[PDB]
Amino acid sequence: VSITKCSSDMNGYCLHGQCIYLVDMSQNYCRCEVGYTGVRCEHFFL
Repeated sequence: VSITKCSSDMNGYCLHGQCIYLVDMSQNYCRCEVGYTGVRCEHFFL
C-alpha cells in the first residue's frame, strides 16, 4: 500500500475517478468509478 494523490494541472486523463500516484511504479494511477465500461473512466455503459 504505497500511493499518493495528485496536484493541479494533473487531472487530464481520468474524468470519473480519484487521482493517485504509484511509488513502486512512478506513474499516474487514476481509479475509475466501479461501473464504467473502460479502464479510463470516460464513457458510462450503464
